[PDB]
Amino acid sequence: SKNDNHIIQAIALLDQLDKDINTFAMRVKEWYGWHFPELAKLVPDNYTFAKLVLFIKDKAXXXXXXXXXXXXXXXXXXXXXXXXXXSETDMENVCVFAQRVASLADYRRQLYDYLCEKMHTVAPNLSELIGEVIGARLISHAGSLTNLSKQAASTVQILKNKGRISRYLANKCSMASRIDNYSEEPSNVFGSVLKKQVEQRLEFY
Amino acid sequence: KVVIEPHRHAGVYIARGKEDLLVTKNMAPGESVYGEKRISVKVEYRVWNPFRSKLAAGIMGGLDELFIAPGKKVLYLGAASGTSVSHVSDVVGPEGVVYAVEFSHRPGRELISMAKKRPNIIPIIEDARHPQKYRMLIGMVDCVFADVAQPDQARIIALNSHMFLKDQGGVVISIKANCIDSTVDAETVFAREVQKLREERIKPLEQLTLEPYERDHCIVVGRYMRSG
Amino acid sequence: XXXXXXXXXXXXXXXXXXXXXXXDNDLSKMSLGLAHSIGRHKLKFVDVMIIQAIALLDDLDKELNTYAMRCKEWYGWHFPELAKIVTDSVAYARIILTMGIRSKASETDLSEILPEEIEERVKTAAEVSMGTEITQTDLDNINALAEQIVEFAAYREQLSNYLSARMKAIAPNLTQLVGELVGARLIAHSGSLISLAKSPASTIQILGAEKALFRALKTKHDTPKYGLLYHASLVGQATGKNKGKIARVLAAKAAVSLRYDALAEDRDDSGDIGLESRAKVENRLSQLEGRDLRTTPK
Amino acid sequence: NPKAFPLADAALTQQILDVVQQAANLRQLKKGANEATKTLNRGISEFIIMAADCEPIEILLHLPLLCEDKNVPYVFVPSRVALGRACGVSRPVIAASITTNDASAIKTQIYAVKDKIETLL
Repeated sequence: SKNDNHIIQAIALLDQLDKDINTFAMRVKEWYGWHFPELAKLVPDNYTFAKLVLFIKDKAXXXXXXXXXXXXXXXXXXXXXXXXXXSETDMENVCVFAQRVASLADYRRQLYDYLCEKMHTVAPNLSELIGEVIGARLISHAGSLTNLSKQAASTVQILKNKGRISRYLANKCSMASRIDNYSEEPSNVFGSVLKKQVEQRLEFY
Repeated sequence: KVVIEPHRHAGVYIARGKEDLLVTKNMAPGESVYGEKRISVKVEYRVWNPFRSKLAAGIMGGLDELFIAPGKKVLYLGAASGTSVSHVSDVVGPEGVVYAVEFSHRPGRELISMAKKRPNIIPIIEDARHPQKYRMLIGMVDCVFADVAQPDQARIIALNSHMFLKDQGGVVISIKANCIDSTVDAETVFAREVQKLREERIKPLEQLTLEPYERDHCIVVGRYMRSG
Repeated sequence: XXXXXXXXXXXXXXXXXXXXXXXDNDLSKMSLGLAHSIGRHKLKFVDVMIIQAIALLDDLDKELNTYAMRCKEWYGWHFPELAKIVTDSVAYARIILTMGIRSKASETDLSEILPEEIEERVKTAAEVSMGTEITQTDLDNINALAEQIVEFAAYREQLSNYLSARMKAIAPNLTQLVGELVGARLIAHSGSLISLAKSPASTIQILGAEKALFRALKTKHDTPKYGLLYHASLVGQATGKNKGKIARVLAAKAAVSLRYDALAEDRDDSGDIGLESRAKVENRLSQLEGRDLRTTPK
Repeated sequence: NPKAFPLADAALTQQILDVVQQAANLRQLKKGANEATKTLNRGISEFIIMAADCEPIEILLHLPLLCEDKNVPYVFVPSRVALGRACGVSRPVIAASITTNDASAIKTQIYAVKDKIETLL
């Protein structure tokens, strides 16, 4: 079935989403600097800054989604004392851009979920010993899972700590990708069992 | 490699390298008022233009006491495209400010967008002939600089001298020769303007000629007394 | 009430000094904002707003293809052949939604996205294709990439719509003259509108691809003739060597048109002088294709 | 045309186009605003001559902006056909550019008339 191709496709998409959405957030932030550059330091949260750019289309009081509670008032009292210029159709297309920032960050969030889900399905020992981020990027790191198993513990590399733990944690994560490679039905318990051997050595660290 | 040197005033600097340069620390990374260059020595530094800014010309010409200081707040008039006000703000840093005045309509958006990025520059687009048209915005400046093109630069600087001058504060006035006489030799006009400028409580300390930077400019250093 | 004057110099100075005690960068920065509204209102209403729109637009074409290779390569485990028959990315992002599975393939017809030649081709691609079934967990973000690329194309339409309208706003005659995407790229290699308006006609030619220009300047070679003005909507409308000289003619009239747009305070904003130019450029083109370099015997 | 910043009189325009009439005859002269922006870039322009009644007149207005940048003198002459005939061209010319050489025959004939235009600012 037991496939590993979709995990590499999801990771290969996720890296370009992480090069796309923050880039388009800087683009929208450059646009909104000619309307309100002051809110971007108070609201640096690039999804929710592109929600508050999407929210108050013109200036500013009596706000609901500005808090959902100090950043709401800090944006209202700053938007009263306006500094930039002002037009409308440019502002509308720019708000459509911020909407695409919002939808693309949402698609990245939904990519994260099905990524960790196909992780938890096919490679649960890779997601219990480390976590779905390093584990899902690992099957891109070898290019595929069958090229993880033929790699050694030394030949694979991860991130006094570097010389010891990046070798022994690599040992158990390689052995995790072994029982993920050749099993038909892999388990989530023995991923934590092979995590616990790193846990004794790391309490020794 | 690159030698970075304190100029005769604080804030200003000098690059000694393949070529000598007058240089000045940059407040913001990576932006230009008029397209000028920059150099990292790491600390940022920006070359001033004596040929474009008469302040930098009196800075390179040899002048004793320019009152633009890193602690102090300084007024400016005649900000032609804001060629000097980023230089005044970068020579005062954040503790000092420049309050700039420019009445000509065409190049003032660059001063506005310059005050948009560097906080020490404050702009004035109100009229300087009646200086109480911008009475609400500035209060009690330390020292002034002037670059307007009116003939009564002595009297219009007097009409700002009776408003914004800190008492026992200094004053530099950058005087062009063309607006007033334009046929007779410049020193007989500069003595005339010194006679007129002693009439409004500035007793001059120095006169200085921009010979290789302008054709017959001057700056007059004095200290305004007994009013403000 | 009466108003008193001719003596308010010292009193105005004194309450100005007291306002400094009322205090200093915050009040003077509210005054900075006062000047910011009162001056930006005064001298206009820019070059800078349109110049990142073209950078975003050129990123969009690259981003569509580099997500589109992902869109095929994620779907070749269901349909290898559907990558090869339809090649456009928006048809692929539509055809994940439209075809569905190979059982939903033969049932679902394709009048909207590639019909009447490629309907037979996708019905022959559905019957034999060496890929697999793909599950309902798999059709969560395969199924969502198909509408993400659609929305990327729709946002590209918003990019082109805003560029096309604001071209008529800022440069009404040059974008009535040469085309609007060159109308972005010319200011993009320029910077300001004035930076191109201070550029002569021979620099409107070789604005983009200036390497062979420099290979012509320092090595004894010959310059390009077309340059960035090649991809404009009128240079390719000739044929052959005739496309060379027209690269001057538009770049000539561009200088007549851009400076009509960048340097006119009273302005119809209506594209006439650019169309007055384009009529003569088309007339030079129509006189140019009229000539033939062959032998015409009697 | 209210954008006529300095348009010379009948008198100084005659000497200006006299320096034009001789300046083509030494081939000391480039013709055209498109070539004027090149001569100003490479700086060998003595001064830049502009016509006033061409439609539209905005197609050369970048050159007073340029001649303030490089600090080169300039004037407005009234008519393009005069400028072309004094340049030796059969065509109308909106703008002429006198090339610089210290050894050409009309050189002081440049400088005294150039100092005429340099008076006008």
